[PDB]
Order: sequence, then C-alpha cells, then structure tokens
Amino acid sequence: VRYSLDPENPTKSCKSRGSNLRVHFKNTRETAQAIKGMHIRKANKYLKDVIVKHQCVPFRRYNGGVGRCAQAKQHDWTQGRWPKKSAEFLLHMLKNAESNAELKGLDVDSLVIEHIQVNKAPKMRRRTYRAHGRINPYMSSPCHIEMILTEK
Amino acid sequence: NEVVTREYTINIHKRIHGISFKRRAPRALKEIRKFAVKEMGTPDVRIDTRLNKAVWAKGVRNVPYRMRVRLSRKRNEDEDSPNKLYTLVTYVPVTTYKGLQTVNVDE
Amino acid sequence: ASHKTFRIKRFLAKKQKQNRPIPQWIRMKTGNKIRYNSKRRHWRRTKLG
Amino acid sequence: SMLRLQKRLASSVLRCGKKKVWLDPNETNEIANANSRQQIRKLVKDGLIIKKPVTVHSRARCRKN
RNA sequence: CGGGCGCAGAUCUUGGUGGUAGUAGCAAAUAUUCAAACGAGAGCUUUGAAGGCCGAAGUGGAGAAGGGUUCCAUGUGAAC
Ligand SMILES: [Mg+2]
Ligand SMILES: [Mg+2]
Ligand SMILES: [Mg+2]
Ligand SMILES: [Mg+2]
Ligand SMILES: [Mg+2]
Repeated sequence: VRYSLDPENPTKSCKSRGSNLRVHFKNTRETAQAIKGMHIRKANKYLKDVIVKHQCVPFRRYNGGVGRCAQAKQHDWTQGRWPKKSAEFLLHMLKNAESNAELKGLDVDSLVIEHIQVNKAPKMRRRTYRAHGRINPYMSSPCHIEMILTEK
Repeated sequence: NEVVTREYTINIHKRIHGISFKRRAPRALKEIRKFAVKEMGTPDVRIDTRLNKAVWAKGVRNVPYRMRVRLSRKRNEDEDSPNKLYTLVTYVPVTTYKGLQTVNVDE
Repeated sequence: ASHKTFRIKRFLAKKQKQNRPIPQWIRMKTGNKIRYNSKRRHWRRTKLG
Repeated sequence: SMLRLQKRLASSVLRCGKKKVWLDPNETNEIANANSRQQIRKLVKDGLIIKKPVTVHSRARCRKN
C-alpha cells in the first residue's frame, strides 16, 4: 500500500510488502542491498547460500564491529556476515512476490528485483536490568520491507 | 553401484587431538559424521545408537583411540527430504585393530 | 499462606474475579472505546499489599 | 507427543521416582491417550509402562575389605 | 480594544529521535550425546539409550511466614 518508486510498467511488475517484521533493520538493510538487480532465482540461490554460509552479505553502512571473511572479496568489500534471520525473511518475501507474479500472469523466470527497501518499524519495548538498581531499555529494531519485481 | 556398504577404521585419536575433556566424546561423533560425509559422498549421516554407546563407552574424555565402523549408504525412499541417499553408520565390535583394512561387505 | 483469615480470603476472592479480561461483545457495544482491561494484574509483577 | 503427564502419573502409580518410570518408545501414541491413573494402571498391566530396577550398589568390595 | 503575545541556551520542563552501535554484552556452581516421536518449523520439547552432576548440613522429600491461583487439564504460540 503506497509503495515508493512506483513501477515503470505496472502490468509487467509484481509487488510484495511486509510490516513490523522482527528482523534486525541493520542486518536486513545490508541483506536487501545485496539482492538488488538480481533475478528472482539468483536472489533465492544467494539467500539460501547465506543461510548455509556459502557466500556472505557485505556490510557496507552498518559495518561497525562486524568481522572480515574470505567471502567478502566476492563483493569487493572487507566486512561481511551471514544474517540468517535477514535471509529468511527476505526469502519469504521473494516467495510471496513470485506468487504474486503468478496470480498476475507474469513470467516468473524473467523477474528481476527492481526496487527493494527496508524501513524502520516502531521499536518494541523490553527492558534489561543493570547495576546499582537501574533499568535500561532493551529495544527491538523491527523493519518494514517492500520490493518491486519486474520482467526483463 | 549406488547402494554400497564398507567397513572403515576411524582413527578417532588423531581427530580429537587437542580437544578439552568435556568435548572429546561429542567431537568424536562430529568427526565420525564428517568421516561418513567425506568417504561416502552423501550428507544426512545417521549414527547408530550402539555406536553412540561405543564412543561414550569410557566417559566424555576417554574416547577409544580407534573405532571399527561400517558405512552403509542407503536410499531415503521417502522423497520428503532433498537428499536421495543417506549413510547409516553402525558399530563393529572387533578384538584387535591391527591389520584391519577397508573392506566391502555383502548384501 | 495456607493460614488465611476470612476477610483476607474474601478479599483475594474479589481480586481473583476482577482479573478476567473484558467480554468480546463489550468492544461492539461502546464502539471499541474500551479495548482491553487496563486493571489486569499479574501475581508476580504487581502485588496486592 | 509430550509424555509429561504420563511420566508423572506412572511415578505415583508405581510408587517410584520419575527416573524409574519406563515408557515404551514404540507405543508413544498409545501412552499419550492415557490421561488418568486408571489408564496408566492398564498400560502397566500390558507391559507398556514398567518400573526400571534400582541401579546396583553392590556392597561386595566393602564386605571383602 | 484586551493580553498567559514572539526563545537556542536557564546541568530549563515534557515528549520524541540520533551518533556511539549490530558495539559493550548474553563467561560464577564439571556435561552433554545418539536415535525416535509430535510438528510448517527442533542444539533447547517429549520418549528411550548412553555418559555425568547434586551425594542425605542434597540441586531430595515436607512445612512456617510471605505470595494469592502462581495448583491441575486443555488450547494458543501474538506479546512476555
Ligand atoms: Mg536491587
Ligand atoms: Mg516478587
Ligand atoms: Mg509567556
Ligand atoms: Mg527549543
Ligand atoms: Mg481458573
């Protein structure tokens, strides 16, 4: 509902949305930037390899403290991790977008991820217990995810 | 053929060398499972419970130095799993390990 | 404690019957004005005194 | 399923600890239908629930010493 | 004509949001492992087997004070 970057041709495009998803926003934004411009089948093979840690997700922006890996050189980057949580939620949304292209009547084998963004959702409220009788906020960072897939 | 069964001698002593006392027996089964994947080129290794008793026979830290093991590659026959085959790993009680070669068994 | 007075047990009986959530048909009555029972207490996080 | 009610009911029927209650792994679906002490007693009479024997604490060495 | 009439500051008030930061951290009391079951989903549930610990000044079995339904069965798996 009210996507950003409305498609160039809405007839050859399928959309998928997700709100209040309990993935980490920083881990998901880096995962979403990895699958952008990939085919629907290449994005699935890439995300399925991140879960089994066969290729990494390069952490470009939120890279403070993340470690280095040998798989990061594939992306001309030094830092990379394997956000299994972010790979599964994005894999569940690619499955929904592929099923939306079927209901619309699109060639699913020709889909390419045109637009994909991850917003910040309202943070969830939990608390941790610190020293000297203090309570600090233990806040979740959920995310809104949307994506546009087009034919090529 | 596809369905095959051989007997191996896993030198567990050199695979758990340098492991803490509380992890020598759990690491041995992870090395036995890795051994079955390496030799029998099939994931989804199923370790017989009698073999779990054999590795844990002398506690968590005193693992037997070697283990006579029979690797039986079978078909899953369910088609619910992606792996068509699986390696059923059993225990072979032997009196001595001297001269035990890798041999195939009959069906 | 197992040893209770009749006044304490009668007091705990009232609080035990108020710790019930609102009926579902209440939200259809007041136009979703009362969304939940804001007086729900848990036996750990809030004591009775 | 979760055989926690049957593990508890059998320990009170057999008058043993929960560490001595043996539930048949092959008949886990049959024991799961037992929701009362009377049905547990029937499973014991059928041999599906047995009291495991006490771990041996032989006094042979001390009696030898 | 009448004002509770103009803010950047007051370790201002209230509310909201950042960088730090996917960071510190989730390191006291020896221990888990195999298989199976249910299940969309299992290192963590259950069952069995194995190997361990508490070792009767128990990590055991029952009370007092205090708690007040936390007891028990079933269901759910949003939130915690
Ligand atoms: Mg305090
Ligand atoms: Mg308290
Ligand atoms: Mg003023
Ligand atoms: Mg101001
Ligand atoms: Mg009740």
